[PDB]
Amino acid sequence: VRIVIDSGVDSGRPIGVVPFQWAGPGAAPEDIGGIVAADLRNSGKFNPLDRARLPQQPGSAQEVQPAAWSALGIDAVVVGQVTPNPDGSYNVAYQLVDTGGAPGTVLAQNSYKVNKQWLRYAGHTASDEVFEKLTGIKGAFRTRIAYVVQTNGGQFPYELRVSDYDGYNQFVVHRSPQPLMSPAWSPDGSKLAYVTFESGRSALVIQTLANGAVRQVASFPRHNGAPAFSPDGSKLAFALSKTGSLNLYVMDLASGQIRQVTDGRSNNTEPTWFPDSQNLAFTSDQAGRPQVYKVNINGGAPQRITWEGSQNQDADVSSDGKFMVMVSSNGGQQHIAKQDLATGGVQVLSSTFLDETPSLAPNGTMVIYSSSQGMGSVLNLVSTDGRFKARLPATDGQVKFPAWSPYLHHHH
Amino acid sequence: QNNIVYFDLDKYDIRSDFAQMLDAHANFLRSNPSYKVTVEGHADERGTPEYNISLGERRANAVKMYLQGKGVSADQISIVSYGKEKPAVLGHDEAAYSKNRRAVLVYL
Repeated sequence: VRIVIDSGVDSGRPIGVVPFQWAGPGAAPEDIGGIVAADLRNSGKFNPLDRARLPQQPGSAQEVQPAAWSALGIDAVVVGQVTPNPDGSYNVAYQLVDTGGAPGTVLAQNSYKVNKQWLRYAGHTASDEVFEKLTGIKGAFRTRIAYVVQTNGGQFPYELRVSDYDGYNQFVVHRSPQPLMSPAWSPDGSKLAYVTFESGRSALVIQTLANGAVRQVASFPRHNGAPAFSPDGSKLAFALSKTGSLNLYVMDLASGQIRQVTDGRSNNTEPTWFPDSQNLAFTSDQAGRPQVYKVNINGGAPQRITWEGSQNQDADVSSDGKFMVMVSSNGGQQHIAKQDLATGGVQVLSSTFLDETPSLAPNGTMVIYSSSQGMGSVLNLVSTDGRFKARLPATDGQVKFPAWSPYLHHHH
Repeated sequence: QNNIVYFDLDKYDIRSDFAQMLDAHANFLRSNPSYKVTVEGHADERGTPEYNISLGERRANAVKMYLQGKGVSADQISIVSYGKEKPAVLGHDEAAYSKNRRAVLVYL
């Protein structure tokens, strides 16, 4: 997949991102300035100046002419250098230069030594530092996404894949003849839990990405699914329907001990953790149509928390616990909505068709989700203020079940 | 067509028109105690994947309870809900949705 932006950039903060200086003949091994500009645009917060229009192309902070940029309403410029090392690695350095009220002052700078295969990563690190310095929000440019691609035909039509957040460096985690569901990231970013029907029924598993190792979590009769790792690394929440309806369970990852959290005759599924690793939001149909409820895993009756439209489900709680996104339905349409968890206020974010499975970026500023376009599923992005909208189109196959990775604690 | 029960939106009850159909399966299962039926339950696309598993389950469980009421042993019936993961037909109108809200009896 790759990001295609549909709306929201024009209003963004103007910024200058200059092509990086290259200490060699011909083209640089990677366009680091291009990566930084794309990342900042993808955040929905910045409007990098077009290359046709750069007033100068300085290769260092000292070469910046602040007046050329203030004349364009640009208060910051990113410059940088890529240089080769004798061991075959590269240095990627950037400087962020104030071109507003402190003209010529360097606000931030760094240099990274990386192998050729990690040059995009170096670009994303620069983007993360620039983004955080200017906005005060931690950058998510070094994150990855997981998603399921379903092709037409073949012995293994279902693939769970992982890529960088912008689509690059895609790889296949697992191929299957039968549906795959609901990938979930461990907080250390090393594992995905997911559901597979390849055995003839559902099984919930955890796969280690680096080596493909698979741990079986649950394959009780009926459904085993809807995983979510606790932020503290200790637990996996999930839903089982062996009792006759979906209910919530938690596994202590160290011991493998499973404890039942809900025992309703209603269906209770789609758990998502609060930052404390003790409370879950989840979908229950206890009240009739699905709504989102919250419960502490240690005790107490679930409490209904949603009243928007006619029905609400499939929530994702933000990393700070201040809000959630969810799928809100009525009458006959379903969209991604954001609910403030202190006030109960709601804002509908999307207007696409059959919106589902929203997942927040770890800085809480962006939502990846899936919708229907023509006859098949696709991936969408919407900012949490609703202003920025983009897609992640694929060349082949339907794309669904996206999940945004945590922050960090042929490849290029 | 002699092995599929169809359902209305958010409904999971066995309609009279499928009684005869299911009676034939019950007869077979009673007469052949070694055979097991798998009831595969499905939902239409409206909703979300993990929740919609429950709509398929309610449909598949209704078939199971009907068969058990006709003397079939509980150990000759399994249910597997695919929620909205395995549509019979593609489309975004009731023509498609009605075709997709189903429980399918298969001898695997």
